[PDB]
Amino acid sequence: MIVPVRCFSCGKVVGDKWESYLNLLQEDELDEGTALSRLGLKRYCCRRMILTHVDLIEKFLRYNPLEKR
Amino acid sequence: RVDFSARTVISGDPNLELDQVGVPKSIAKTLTYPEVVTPYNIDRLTQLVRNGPNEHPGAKYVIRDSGDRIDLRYSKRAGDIQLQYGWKVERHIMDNDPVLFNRQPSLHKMSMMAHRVKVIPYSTFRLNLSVTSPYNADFDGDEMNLHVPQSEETRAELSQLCAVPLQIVSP
Amino acid sequence: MNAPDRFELFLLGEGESKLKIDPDTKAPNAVVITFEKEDHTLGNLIRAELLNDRKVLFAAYKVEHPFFARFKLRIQTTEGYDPKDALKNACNSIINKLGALKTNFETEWNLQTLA
Amino acid sequence: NQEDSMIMNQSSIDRGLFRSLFFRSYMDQEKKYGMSITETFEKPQRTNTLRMKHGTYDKLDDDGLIAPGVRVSGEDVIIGKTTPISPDEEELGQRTAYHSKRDASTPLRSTENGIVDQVLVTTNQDGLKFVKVRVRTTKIPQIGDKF
Amino acid sequence: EGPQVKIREASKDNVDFILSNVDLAMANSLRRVMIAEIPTLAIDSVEVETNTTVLADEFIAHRLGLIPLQSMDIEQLEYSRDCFCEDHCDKCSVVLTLQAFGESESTTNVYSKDLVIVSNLMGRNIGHPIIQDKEGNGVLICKLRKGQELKLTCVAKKGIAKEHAKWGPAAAIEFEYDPWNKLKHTDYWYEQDSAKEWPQSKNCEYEDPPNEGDPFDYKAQADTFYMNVESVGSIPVDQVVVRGIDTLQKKVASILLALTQMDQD
Amino acid sequence: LKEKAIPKDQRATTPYMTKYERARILGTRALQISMNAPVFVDLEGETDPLRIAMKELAEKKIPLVIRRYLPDGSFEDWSVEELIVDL
Amino acid sequence: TLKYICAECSSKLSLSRTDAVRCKDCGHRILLKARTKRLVQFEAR
RNA sequence: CUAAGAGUAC
Ligand SMILES: [Mg+2]
Ligand SMILES: [Zn+2]
Ligand SMILES: [Zn+2]
Ligand SMILES: [Zn+2]
Repeated sequence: MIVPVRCFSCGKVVGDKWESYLNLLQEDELDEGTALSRLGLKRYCCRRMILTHVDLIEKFLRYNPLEKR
Repeated sequence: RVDFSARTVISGDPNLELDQVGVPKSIAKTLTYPEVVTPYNIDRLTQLVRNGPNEHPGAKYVIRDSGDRIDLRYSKRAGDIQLQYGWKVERHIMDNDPVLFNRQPSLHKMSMMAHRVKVIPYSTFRLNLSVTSPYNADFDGDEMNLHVPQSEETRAELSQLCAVPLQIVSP
Repeated sequence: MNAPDRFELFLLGEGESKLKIDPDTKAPNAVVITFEKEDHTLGNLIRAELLNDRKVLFAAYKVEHPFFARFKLRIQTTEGYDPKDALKNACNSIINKLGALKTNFETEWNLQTLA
Repeated sequence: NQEDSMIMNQSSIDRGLFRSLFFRSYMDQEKKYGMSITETFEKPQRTNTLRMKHGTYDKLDDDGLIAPGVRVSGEDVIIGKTTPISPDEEELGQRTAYHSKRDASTPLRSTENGIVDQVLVTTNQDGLKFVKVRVRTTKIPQIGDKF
Repeated sequence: EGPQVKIREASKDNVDFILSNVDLAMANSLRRVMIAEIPTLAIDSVEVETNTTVLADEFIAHRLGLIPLQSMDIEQLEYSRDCFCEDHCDKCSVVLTLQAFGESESTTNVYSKDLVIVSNLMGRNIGHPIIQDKEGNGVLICKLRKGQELKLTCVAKKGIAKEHAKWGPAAAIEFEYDPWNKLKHTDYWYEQDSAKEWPQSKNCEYEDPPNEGDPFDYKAQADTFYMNVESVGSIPVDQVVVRGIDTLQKKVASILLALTQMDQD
Repeated sequence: LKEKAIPKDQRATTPYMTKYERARILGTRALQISMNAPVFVDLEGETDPLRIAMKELAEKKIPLVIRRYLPDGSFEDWSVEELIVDL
Repeated sequence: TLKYICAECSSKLSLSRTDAVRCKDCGHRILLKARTKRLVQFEAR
């Protein structure tokens, strides 16, 4: 849905490394492994947290709000 | 269809004895056994009545000799109840209660053996690994049923004829 | 539904104490101490420090069920040596060792320049 | 973990592994039993209502519904509906001529609970009001769940 | 005299050291205590005034409870269970408040830098969410379309990782001993040659390799452990180790205290 | 009933108590104890009716008799006193 | 009176029992009841 | 109430 705050296995905070990851993939044209290593994710438990995330929140945000102020 | 029965998922427990069965706490609170008030057990039955039905161990009903049934819910308003010899306290099943234990595709006698209650704090029946072979039961989602005897004769014959150790060698 | 509260893993319940000692009738000069709201963390440490003792003939611990936070420690010492005294000495040695370790780590950390 | 059991990490569950949302919807309509025997969504009153359920009616507001955000437990009434009946019947000891309405409420499931997520009011094909109440709860993995 | 320590790497969030002249039980107990026995501050109760986002209320509450908060002076705070207030007060909690609105035509990201501490801290050093990245924005809490609003108030208490993993300060702790397998505590699985098929650990450089002809040393015990503690951010990484040692010492001292107080009765 | 009752001097059944006979005797005696029947043995602090009946059976103080029915309708009366509880 | 929101206008409409269930801006017949005012308590666990 | 469908463990 949205990026998890912490790695399930060890508990490292990965919730603040999502936008940087997308920026590295887009602006710097890095591949996924180098981008994950650049953010400091060295254990594969954290690498699977960031690498396999599906950011469904954008699809939800495409619909108009039910209660608009 | 019968009363005083439960059904739920089963999980294995290496820390239970062969003839023990782990019973979820809520199931133990729902199912009850009627114990006749006797001079030998007046104190503990009184204590269970004082504890009430919302906490385990406790009693859910008091069956008077006149047939009137005092529901322990809404009875704390009336105050403490004095028990008389010959009354019945319908109380939560505690440890070491003989209970019949079954897995429904019951093809032979050893699929309906009798266990001893051990109250546990989760939502699954817990049984020894070795006893799963006569039941033909795995832990991939199997459900099993529990029947509580309601008298001293049925309790006695359930412990003395259908007990798990007595069924180790099959005919 | 039936899941117990997590604070029961470490908070002492009402009406129960941290330790309870029962004499052991199997062997002479042996006791069984039940520790409540404890786990392998303390049990393994206490067991190892007791086995370091020279007048302890037997020392073992076990957690009977993972559901409940408690464990049992059986201690048997030589004649004329109270098992409670052996437990006291084991705890004192553990505390001294931990204090020395903390001092050593603080001194080593204070020497860092890239921290 | 013998016999197809599994050991799941408790700390990983605490951090959000395999957590789920569950939504359940209850639908109810007011129906024209006759020309002017229309059912009405409302909060039933014990003074003039029959067959009121043992669950609490406190959580219902004026229009016989529950505003989203209110916690509801088992057997609590979430839709309050009443139907007109023939008056002037005396029985049961506490039934007088005032009991001119029969309770047709919809309680929550006896085993489930959660927060009321969204209630929706609209009109059916015939033009009669009907409602849908959606309740949200959180399923956290525990001993007995299948994976 | 006693356990000796020599640290290889010191960083802001990692410390890599050697723990020699100590029993295996002591090292493992220290590791366990560091994992799940050090008190920490984390959000525990959430009051949702307004939520028109696309996420559920308890979804956002779960995310908020996982936000690391500063816990340097958490020893001054008291547990809510042993405080005399009704629900929460200044002596046992920290009150933050999140208030975000989607006034921009594009998506607005609600980060953890937007959390505001409302209750007075009485000069302590607790409460502030930990910020690590270079942009300055903390954990991405939520996202807002135009016209959506999120207003809520959080109460944070102190707790340990046993009650919930959100209070854990320690992340992953590397623990190794005897890199050369001289104690024969493992039997290496292999197909052709176990030495070629099992990669050497990085710690093998710190011990003398076996001579390959000497007899097995049956009197040798296990010591000289290699450990690496990482910090989530709530407390500095050295404080994790120091407070773990302190907590283990406190537990042993409490055992002594109970023994002595029931000895005198 | 005079014709049915096999005389005691020529009973032809086993002198050993069967498992079902023992189970029913224990159940019956425990049920009677639970309903305030007099106890024929001295209690050592036991309160469970089943174990009280077990103690009564161990030293043969249960005043009941089994009426074993033969398939033709005849019966033999075996007192619990004279039945050998080998099992 | 009690408030509702149109499904496709997000317009607040207070309605009584005798009022016809419709939106006064577009005529839409689907209305969502407004959020409750009483406080809601969540355990962050 | 009846009917129908999807199932779970054998
Ligand atoms: Mg199966
Ligand atoms: Zn990780
Ligand atoms: Zn306080
Ligand atoms: Zn509209």
